[PDB]
Amino acid sequence: GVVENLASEQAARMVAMKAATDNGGSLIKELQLVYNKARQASITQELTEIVSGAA
Amino acid sequence: TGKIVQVIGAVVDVEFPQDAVPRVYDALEVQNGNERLVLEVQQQLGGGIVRTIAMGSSDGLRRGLDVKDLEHPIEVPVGKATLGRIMNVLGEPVDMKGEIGEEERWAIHRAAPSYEELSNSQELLETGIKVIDLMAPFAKGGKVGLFGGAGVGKTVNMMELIRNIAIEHSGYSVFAGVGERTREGNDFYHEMTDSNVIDKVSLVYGQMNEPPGNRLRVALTGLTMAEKFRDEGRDVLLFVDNIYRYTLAGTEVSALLGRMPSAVGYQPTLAEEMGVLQERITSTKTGSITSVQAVYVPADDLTDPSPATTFAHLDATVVLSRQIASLGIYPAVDPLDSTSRQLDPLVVGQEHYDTARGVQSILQRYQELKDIIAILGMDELSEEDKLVVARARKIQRFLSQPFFVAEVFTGSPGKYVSLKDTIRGFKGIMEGEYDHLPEQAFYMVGSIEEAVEKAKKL
Amino acid sequence: MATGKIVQVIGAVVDVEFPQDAVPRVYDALEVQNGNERLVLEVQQQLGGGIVRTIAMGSSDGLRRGLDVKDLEHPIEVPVGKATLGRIMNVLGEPVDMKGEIGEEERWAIHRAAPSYEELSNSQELLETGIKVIDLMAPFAKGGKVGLFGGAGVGKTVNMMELIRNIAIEHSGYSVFAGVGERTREGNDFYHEMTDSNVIDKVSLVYGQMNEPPGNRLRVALTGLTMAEKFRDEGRDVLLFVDNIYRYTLAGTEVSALLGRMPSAVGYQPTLAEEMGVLQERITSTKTGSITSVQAVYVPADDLTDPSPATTFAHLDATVVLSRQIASLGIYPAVDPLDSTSRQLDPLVVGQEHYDTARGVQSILQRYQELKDIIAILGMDELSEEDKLVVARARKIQRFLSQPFFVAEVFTGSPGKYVSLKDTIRGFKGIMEGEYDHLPEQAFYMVGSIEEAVEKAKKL
Ligand SMILES: Nc1ncnc2c1ncn2[C@@H]1O[C@H](COP(=O)(O)OP(=O)(O)O)[C@@H](O)[C@H]1O
Ligand SMILES: Nc1ncnc2c1ncn2[C@@H]1O[C@H](COP(=O)(O)OP(=O)(O)O)[C@@H](O)[C@H]1O
Ligand SMILES: [Mg+2]
Ligand SMILES: [Mg+2]
Repeated sequence: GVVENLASEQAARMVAMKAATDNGGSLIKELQLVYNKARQASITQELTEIVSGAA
Repeated sequence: TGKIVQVIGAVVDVEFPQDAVPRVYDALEVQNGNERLVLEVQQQLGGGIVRTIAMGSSDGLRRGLDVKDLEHPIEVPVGKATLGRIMNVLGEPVDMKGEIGEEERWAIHRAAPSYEELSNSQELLETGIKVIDLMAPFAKGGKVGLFGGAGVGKTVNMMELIRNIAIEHSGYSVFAGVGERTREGNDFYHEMTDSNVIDKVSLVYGQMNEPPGNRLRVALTGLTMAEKFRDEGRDVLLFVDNIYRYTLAGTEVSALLGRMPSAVGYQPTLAEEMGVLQERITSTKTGSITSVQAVYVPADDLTDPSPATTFAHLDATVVLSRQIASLGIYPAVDPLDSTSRQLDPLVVGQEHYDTARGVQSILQRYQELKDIIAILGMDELSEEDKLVVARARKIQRFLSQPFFVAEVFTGSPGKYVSLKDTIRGFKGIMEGEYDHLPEQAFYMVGSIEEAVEKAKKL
Repeated sequence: MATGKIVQVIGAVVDVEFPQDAVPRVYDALEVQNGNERLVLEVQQQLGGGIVRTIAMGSSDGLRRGLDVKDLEHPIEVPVGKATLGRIMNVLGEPVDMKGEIGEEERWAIHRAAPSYEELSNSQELLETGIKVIDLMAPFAKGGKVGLFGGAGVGKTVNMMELIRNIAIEHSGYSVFAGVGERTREGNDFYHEMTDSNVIDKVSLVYGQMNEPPGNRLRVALTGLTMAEKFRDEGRDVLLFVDNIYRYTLAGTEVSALLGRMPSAVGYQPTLAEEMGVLQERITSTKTGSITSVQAVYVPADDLTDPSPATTFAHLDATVVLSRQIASLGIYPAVDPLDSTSRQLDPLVVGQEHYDTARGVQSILQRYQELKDIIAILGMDELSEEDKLVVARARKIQRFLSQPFFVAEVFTGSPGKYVSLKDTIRGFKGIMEGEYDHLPEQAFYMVGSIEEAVEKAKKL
């Protein structure tokens, strides 16, 4: 019984970590959309401050 | 006696003799063809020129037209005669009934009441809404503001507050529509007229179709009537439909007035233009104004300069979020951002305060776990963090409520939940006396007995 | 006679018009009587005909249009030489210590050209500072530059106080301290600490305090550099302390914004890297003498990437990074041994003994960082019999890098210590090689030299 439970622990941790890797992968794709939006907003704000400050 | 010399969009430049130049905020007049256009001067440029904003459509204005200098500011009817009638920013009647029989007219630009005259009140105001008067109770004679993005519930919530506070309240009321839909103004006018409360409400409407000057000054036109009712010794309700449009209309005109842009293209005078209005909407020793203001936040950005500068002017701030509405949880109030000046052990008693802070602590602890749950799944939580999470979700459900003004949407009948009846339900959920019920037993119910009764049907 | 007149005053910026023969040159210094009090202006630009735009080196309030202005025909020039030791001076070289007139014999202009690449000499004489961790992990030569990096409250200013004291007392070297954007409380603490420790008569102090216009805070670094260069030309080895580069860059940003120049990467002036190169390139070891430099540099928001620290790095020869986490555990100096670095830490210059000791220490600590989390999850009794020894020796090495300073005695009352490099290497090598496995850890804390650890263990 102990040994079957050990093999089952391993076979369960395997699938748990597979799911966790897929969740991390699906979370990168949202963080990167947020990041690109922030990058664009920063370029726009800086360049507008410069141009519309001059003259 | 003056000539137009420029017309840029909504702002008009007029030239007067050197000895006759109008004062700031005086109102001029032009015959725009088969029309009469009122201009309100904003700046005295040099050399007899004066720069003005048109209170109407600017199209069709030639250069060189002749403008007449009315020697007084914009002045609106005010008092008891203006009650149950719809008015322009200029105080003209907009419903098809006759003239307003007003006795007296007031200029819409006024100084705020002195620091000496103010008053403070601890008297709590009760509303039928669980989340509002648990997390952010507000008091008679104080300011409330509903913050939200586009389409999250800050108009439905205001109509529910109207229903729950304004019908059961004896004094007069004032509703200023500032840059919002005309459909909603007509709907509200007919609801009031069909329930025979219209004879206690005064309506000013400067909706989104109108040009910038109307949206810019309509809020002051409404405050002037609220102030007249206040000074008569009464106590008043003032509902503002969207105060953000009042600063947006200023942003639209600022650059044409020749002023350098500030942080995100906003006028440089944003905080002053906002304070000079919100400092005169207050209660005083002679009478009190209770006000609810919807406050649009652009692009859901709560740090945009306009909401950020508005936060400081309110007693109770209710913050609505899209990520809660998308779960179907209405009203979509965010209880980790709603707050009130009135939430003190001295004001609401120890039990209310303690339950509110317990709810906040559980919901924040649940926010802290949302990333580990996202990566590693829920089975990796300690045996008691799972309990925290289950109670947090039950509380999230239980803050939902059906509204009498949302039957048109969900069909379910509205519910009115008394405060005594809600702090008990939340004490119960937190202490653990309702773990047996499923989560969906709490969704869209009134008192807690309705939840235990709903569990019987799943 | 006075030959110019003010025509504008907008904040700190003053415009003066001269007849088109007498237009002052750029960086010339003007003078005007702002009431009962004199005020000097530094020319920044010649624009248009006759008119000249200037930055006021003082309070701009009280200026009228049409005041007479007299143009000194030389840049801002300051007293230099032995006469300035032990005095405090502002950017204009006036005494602000109330001990009266300076007694100068000579004055130099603060604007001058950097030494040619032809005149430099490479030298590898390592400075010996007396601080264990800085000597071991971040050695720096004469004529080099050292940057103390960190947030607020980590210890840059007291580390510089200690370096000043050690160099002045153990080596009798002259020093110059340029308080760019100084906090007056810290300037008074520094003055009283240096006079109490009896080093003041070998340090000359220049203060541009925070409550002063931008031009003062910008030109104070050049005043200090000019005094250091006067000492160098005498054939000495001076050491120049700049109390914050970050405030030099902010003063430059302010000055550039006032003059209306078009801004750059994060609101920084367009000329950032050129101001930094004008400053940093006068600090060098010529064939006649040497200027070494230690420079505190605040990193705002820990990012190491905004243009100010990003542009300073190109010039430094060694970097000491201070962390508040280490400081909160109480082990001052709070230097991080794994991130601090030096271009001079290679065997050809420090010798295989020093290089080996430094890399050994880094290796032990880098391994202890591995072991920390196994100790956390599995407990220490599961470690190997070799790993438990690595843990004990890493903890002892980590204690032994702390040291009590002579200038920190006011904070803790414990007396300070000076530790040579020979004793530093001997102690760290002994620790790493097990010669002290019999002492308890706390025998190494705030101890000083290694013999004092055995003297302390007996007391425990
Ligand atoms: N209490 C509620 N119950 C059900 N649906 C609601 C409730 N409050 C708002 N909604 C939904 O949110 C939509 C947004 O409407 P509204 O509140 O007018 O947004 P806005 O605040 O921008 O006016 C409503 O039309 C309705 O669909
Ligand atoms: N070696 C030290 N011994 C005792 N206290 C110290 C030491 N280093 C720093 N401190 C404490 O840190 C505080 C500020 O250090 P300071 O060097 O001024 O920080 P910063 O680098 O931000 O200027 C001082 O008040 C002092 O009490
Ligand atoms: Mg709306
Ligand atoms: Mg400092």
